[PDB]
Amino acid sequence: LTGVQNIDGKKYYFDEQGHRRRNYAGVFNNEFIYFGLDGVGQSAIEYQFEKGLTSQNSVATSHNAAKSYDTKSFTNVDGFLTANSWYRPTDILRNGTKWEPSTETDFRPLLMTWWPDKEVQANYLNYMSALGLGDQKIYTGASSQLDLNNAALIVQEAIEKKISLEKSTKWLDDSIKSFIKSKRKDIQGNLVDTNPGWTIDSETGSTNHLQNGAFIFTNSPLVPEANAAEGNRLINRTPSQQTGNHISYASQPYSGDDWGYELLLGNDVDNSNPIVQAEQLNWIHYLMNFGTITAPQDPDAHLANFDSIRIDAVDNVDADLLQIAGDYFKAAYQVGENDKNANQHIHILQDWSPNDVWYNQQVNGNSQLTMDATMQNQLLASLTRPITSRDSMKSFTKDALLVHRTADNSYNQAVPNYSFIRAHDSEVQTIIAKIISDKHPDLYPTVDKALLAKDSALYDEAFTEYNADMQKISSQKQYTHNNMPSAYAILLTNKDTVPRVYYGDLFTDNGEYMANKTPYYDAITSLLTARTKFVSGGQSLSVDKNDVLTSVRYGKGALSATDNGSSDTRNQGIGVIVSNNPNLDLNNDKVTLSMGISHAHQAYRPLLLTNSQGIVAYATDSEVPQNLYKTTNDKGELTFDASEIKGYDTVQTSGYLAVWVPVGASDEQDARTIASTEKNNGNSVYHSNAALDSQLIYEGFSNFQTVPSKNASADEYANVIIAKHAADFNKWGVTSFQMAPQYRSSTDGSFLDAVDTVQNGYAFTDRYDLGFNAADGSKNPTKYGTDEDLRNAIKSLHAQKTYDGSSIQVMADFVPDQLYNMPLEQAVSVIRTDKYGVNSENPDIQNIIYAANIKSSGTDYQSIYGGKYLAELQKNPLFKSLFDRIQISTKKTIDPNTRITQWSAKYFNGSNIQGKGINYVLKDWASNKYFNVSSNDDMYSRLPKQLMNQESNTGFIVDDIGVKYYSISGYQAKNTFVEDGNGEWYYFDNDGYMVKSTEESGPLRTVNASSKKYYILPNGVEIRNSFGQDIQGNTYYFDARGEMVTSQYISDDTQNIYYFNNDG
Ligand SMILES: OC[C@H]1O[C@H](OC[C@H]2O[C@H](OC[C@H]3O[C@H](OC[C@H]4O[C@H](O)[C@H](O)[C@@H](O)[C@@H]4O)[C@H](O)[C@@H](O)[C@@H]3O)[C@H](O)[C@@H](O)[C@@H]2O)[C@H](O)[C@@H](O)[C@@H]1O
Ligand SMILES: [Ca+2]
Repeated sequence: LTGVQNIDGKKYYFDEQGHRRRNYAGVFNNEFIYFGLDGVGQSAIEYQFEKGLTSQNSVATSHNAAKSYDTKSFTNVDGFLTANSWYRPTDILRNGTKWEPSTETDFRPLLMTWWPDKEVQANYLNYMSALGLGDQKIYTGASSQLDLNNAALIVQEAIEKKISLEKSTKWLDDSIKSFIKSKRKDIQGNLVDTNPGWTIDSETGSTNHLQNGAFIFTNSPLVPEANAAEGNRLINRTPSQQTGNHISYASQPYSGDDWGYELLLGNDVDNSNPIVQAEQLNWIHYLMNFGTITAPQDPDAHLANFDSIRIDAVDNVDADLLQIAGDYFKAAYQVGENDKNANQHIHILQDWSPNDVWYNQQVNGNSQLTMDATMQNQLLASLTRPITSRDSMKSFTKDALLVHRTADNSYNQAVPNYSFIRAHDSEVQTIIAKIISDKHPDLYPTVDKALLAKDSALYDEAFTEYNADMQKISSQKQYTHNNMPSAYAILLTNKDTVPRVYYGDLFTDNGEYMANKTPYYDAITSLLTARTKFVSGGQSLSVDKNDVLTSVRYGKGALSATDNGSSDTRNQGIGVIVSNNPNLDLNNDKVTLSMGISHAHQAYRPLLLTNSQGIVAYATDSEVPQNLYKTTNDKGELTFDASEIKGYDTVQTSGYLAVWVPVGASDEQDARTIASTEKNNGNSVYHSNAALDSQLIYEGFSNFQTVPSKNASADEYANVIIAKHAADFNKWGVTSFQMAPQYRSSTDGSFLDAVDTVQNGYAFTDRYDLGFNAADGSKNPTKYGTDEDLRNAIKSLHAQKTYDGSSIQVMADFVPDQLYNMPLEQAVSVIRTDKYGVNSENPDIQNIIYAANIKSSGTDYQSIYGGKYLAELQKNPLFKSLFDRIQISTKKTIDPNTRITQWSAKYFNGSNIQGKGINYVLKDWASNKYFNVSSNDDMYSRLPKQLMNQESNTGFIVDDIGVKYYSISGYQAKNTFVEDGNGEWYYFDNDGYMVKSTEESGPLRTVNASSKKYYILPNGVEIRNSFGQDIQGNTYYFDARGEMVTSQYISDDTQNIYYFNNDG
C-alpha cells in the first residue's frame, strides 16, 4: 500500500517506499493533513488552540497588586527580577481572613501571585499541595487558566495562616527555593527537573571545563554597568600566545606547545584590563609589605614582610603580569644589578607548557624561575613507576632533558630553573582519586571522573588505603611511588637547579601538620643536610652496560674528572649510585664511581646504603663501621662487587641506592657559595651557577592537611608549628620557604580546593584577607592561623640565617586567575562556551541576561586596600619604568588611576556555569522583553498588568482580521514564537497577528527577514521535528527549532536517511 490510506476510520500516510510515516505534513487528494507523532492524520484547517480569553482581573488582584512599582517594593538584580523575587503588595490577606494594608516589611514571594506561563503555575499548585497547603486536584498545564487562578487563592489562604502561626516567612523562602530546584517523576519513569529553565539542566553546552561548563561575559545594551571597555576581555594570552598568535620559542629537540586556556576555575579575572593589571601590582606591593601594613604599632612589623612570589596558573592568565612583577622587583629591590640582589628574591613560575621555558628566557628575561618538567617526568618514569611501566636509567643521559648533566662542567650556561618531584597538586591528588575509583566504580568508574568527588567520607576511605600502600614493599605498591629516596638522591645532588622539596614526602599528605613521618623521612633529611656539606663543583652522569646510574660531583673548585681543584676540593664532592632493577645480578661486572683525579688515594664512607631492612643512614664518619670504609685508586675510582651491590625490593627501593662521601670533613665545612657582587650585563636576572645551586625551596604544605576544628588548640595551626620548627628548615638547607596561599577560603564546594575538609586557600572571595579577627574582635583564622600567627611565622623564618648571613625568604602564593563564591548578584550578558572561550553554539543562550554571583561585598578588605598604594607608587621615581612600560598583549600601559574596591562583572572575562538556569531572570514571552523595575526605558517590559492593577487578559483571540495572542502577563505577541500548552508552536508578526499559510502562498515561509525558512500550516501551527510536503510534491525536513534543513543528511527513527541539498 502507498499514499493515503484509511485503516480503521483513521488516515495514515505511506510514502512511495511503502513505509508508514509520522510527523509528515502535506496536501493529499486536495486536503491538508498533518500526520502527528501518532502516525494519525489531523486536519491542518481546524484550529488546535482553545479560542477565547480569560481576564486575569480577580476580586483579589486589586489587593495583590504591588503597592509601589519602584524598586522599594521589589527584590531585584540591577532592576531585573528573578524567580526568587519577593515584592510588597498593597494588601496582605492576614491569617487568611482580612485584607490589611502592607507594612514596609510585608514582602511576599512573586511566585505566590504571578507565574511566567500556565505550566509553571500548574506545577507550583501541585507542589504547594504536596506540602498540604494546596488542593488535592492535581492541576496541569492542560487544565484551564481560571481553575489555576482560583486554586492559587486557596493556596494563598493556607500560606497566610502558616505565616500568622510562625510569625515568620523564613520557611516560605526555604520551600519556594526548594520548589524552583524541585525534581519530579515523568511518563518515562525517570526523575526530571520540574523547572528546567531555573536549573543547571538548561545550561547545556561544551563539557570541556573543570566545572563542566563556562560563560564568556560580553557587552549588551540592556546592562550598562556590566559592560567592559573596547579592547578588554582578551582571552588566551599565554606566554606563547601573549602577542595574539602562537609563537614557538623552542629549538630542535624541545617542544614549543602551549597547554594554556583562559577559563580555568571560578569567576575569571580579566588580567588584560589595564585597571586590573594595576590592582594586581597593588596586591603584590601589599604582600611584600604585609607586616608594616597590618601591624603599624608593632616596632618589628618590618620583619613580618614576604620576600618572594610564586606566579600561579601562568598558562591561564595574561602573560603581561610576568613583566609587571619583574619590573616591581627591579624597582623595589634592584634585583637587576647583580646575583647578590637577584638571589635574595627568588620567584618561581607554575609554567607547565613546554614552550614557557623558552618564552621565559627570550621574552621574560628570567624575572621568575621556570620549572624543569623534563627532570620531574624522567625521575617519575624511571623509578617511581611500578616495574611494568618503568623507563631505563639510560634515559637520564638523553638529549631531550633541559640540562645535560653527562658532561656539565661550567657556570652560567644552563637555563636558571627549579626542579621537583611532587606538588600539593602534582602527583598527590591524582593518586587519591584513582584509589576512590578502584574502590567505588558505581559512583566514579573512570579514573578522571573520580578526581571530582567532594565527599569527606570518600577521602577518609581513600587515604587509609593510600597510607597503607605507602607502607607496602615496592613489589606490592599498587598506587604509591616506588624508589622515592632514590629520586630525591638524584634531585638533591644535581648541578644547575634549585631543588624544591614537597612537605608530603617527609610527612603524611593527610592528618595533623608535621605530625606523622613518611617511610622516607630519614633518607631525605640525611640528603638535605649532606647537600649543605658535600654537594659542590662540576657534575657527570653515566650508565654502565647494566643500566646502573652513577652521578658524581667533583667538589668545590673542580669542574671535571681531570681537574685538580682548589684547597676546598679534597673533602667535598659526593658520589651517587642508582639501579631501578629489583633483580640486579652484576656477577662479574663491576660498578665504578669515577670521582675526580682530585680524589685519588682517598678514603670514602657511606652516607646512605640499601639493605633488605631498608636504607641505613650514617650522619657522621664515626657512625660507620671500619670495614665499610673504601679508598680510591690512583685514578680516583671506587669499584664495587656483586658482594656489595645486588637487586633489592624494600618499601624504599626497587633496585639499589648508595651515596658515598669523602672521609674527614669538618663540622664547619659548608659546600655552598656566596653570590657574586659583580655587575650583570645579561638579559636574565638569575644565572645558573654555584651561588644559585646553594639555594633550596621547601613547599611547606599539603592540600589534605586536616583543618583545625572550630575550637582547636593554638598549636594545631600550621603557622604556629612553622614558627616552632624554624631551625629544622635551616638545618635542611632551606633558603626559600614556599608557604601556602593564606587567603580566607570558600567552603561552598564548587571545586576540591573549596571543600571544608581541605580549605587550602586557592579558593577565595577576598584576596586581602589573610585571617584578620572578626568584627566582634574574636580570633577568626584561616586553615593555617590568624594574621598574628602568620606575621610570627614570617618573623621566625626571617630570624633564621643561612650560610651567606641572609634570612630565609618567605614566598607568597600569587593567585591572579580567579575569585570564588562572590556574595552579590549582578546582571550580565553571557554566551555558553568551553574553557578556551569557544562558542558552544547554543541558540537559546546567546547574549542572554543572567543573574551571576559576580560582585564583591564592598565592605571586605578588598574595599579597604584595593588600589590604595597606586597613588604613592606612581610618585616614586624608581617605579617610572614600570608605569611607562608598554604591555605586550594590551599594547597600552598599565592604568593606576582607577581603584578597584568592589569587584564587578566588567572586570571579569567570564565565569563557570552557576546553575541559576537560563530563564532565572524573568521575562514576558509575548513582548520577549525582560522585566525591569528601576527603568521605564522601552527596551524592558513593564510589570505584568495585574500586578499594577490594570486590565489584563490571556489566551488566543480570533478576530475579523486574524488571530492574536496575549501572555499570562497581559501583553500581545509581536515578532516572536509562542508555544501553546498543547505543545504546538505558532508565530506572530509585527502587526501582532498569527502567521497562517494560504493557498496562494504555500506553507514554506521566511518570517523575520532572517533568511530562515519554516513550515506553517493553515492552523498557524509551525511544525518541528517533521517532514513537510509541497503542493508540487517536493519534501523538506524541519529540525528541532523548526528551521528548514539544507545541504545535509537527516537520519530517521527507523534508520531511514534523507539527504536534502542546498535550499531544497
Ligand atoms: O590557582 C588555581 C590552581 O593553581 C595551581 O594549578 C595550576 C595548574 O593546574 C593544572 O595543572 C596541573 C597539572 O599540570 C600538568 O598536567 C599535565 C597535562 O598536560 C597536558 O594537558 C597533556 O596533554 C596531558 O597529557 C597532561 O595530563 C602536570 O603534569 C600534572 O601533574 C598537573 O596535575 C592546569 O592544567 C594548569 O594549566 C594550571 O596552570 C594549583 O596547583 C591548583 O591547586 C590551583 O587550583
Ligand atoms: Ca584567567
